[PDB]
Amino acid sequence: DWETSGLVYLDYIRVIEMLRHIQQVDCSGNDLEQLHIKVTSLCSRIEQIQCYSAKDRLAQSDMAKRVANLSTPDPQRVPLRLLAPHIGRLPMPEDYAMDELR
Amino acid sequence: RLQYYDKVLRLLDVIGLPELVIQLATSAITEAGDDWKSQATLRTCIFKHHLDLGHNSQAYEALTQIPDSSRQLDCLRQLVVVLCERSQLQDLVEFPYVNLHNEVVGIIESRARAVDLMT
Repeated sequence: DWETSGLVYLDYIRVIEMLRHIQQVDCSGNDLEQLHIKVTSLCSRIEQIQCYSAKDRLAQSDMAKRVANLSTPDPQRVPLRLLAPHIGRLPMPEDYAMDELR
Repeated sequence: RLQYYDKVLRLLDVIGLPELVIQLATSAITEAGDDWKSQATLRTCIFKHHLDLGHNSQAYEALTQIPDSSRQLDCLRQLVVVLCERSQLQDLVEFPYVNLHNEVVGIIESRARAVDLMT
């Protein structure tokens, strides 16, 4: 039943290996959408059950961003300016391209 | 009249010319009365001539067309590298938006893999 975190962790390494080996492919990998959905559901713990995870959230963000340089990955970002301009000018970078470009 | 035009374009590109070779490649691509499966040799030569010359913004049309028919991403990557090295930062960013999304993503992924950082 509950088998999403391990599947996402296994798909992240395979996606990273495929991106490091093949740099011209840019199609859907069937299970890529499911892995992205699982990573998003695991990272949205603070919105689902209000979890204050740090190392797990960082690992999930790293696994979601390591495969974004080959496929598409439309989501996977941060959380607006509600935590960046009210905590210490530091709230996990994400869409630096969209922030510094148009 | 296609083989002679291709040979003339290759001889002009191997010498040092750029406009004459591009014109010969365009003429050979326009006059293609064979309609065979070996039409990729002229398209690759035209793409190479457009990447070596540039000037106008018509070089992005052949790269997005040669990569959408088959899996010839090497020519598109070489053209993108030539356009980036030919000092065209304000022109190659706007020409890539008019192409496909998958080809642009592939070109970005191929260009981001750089293990040598210079000036």
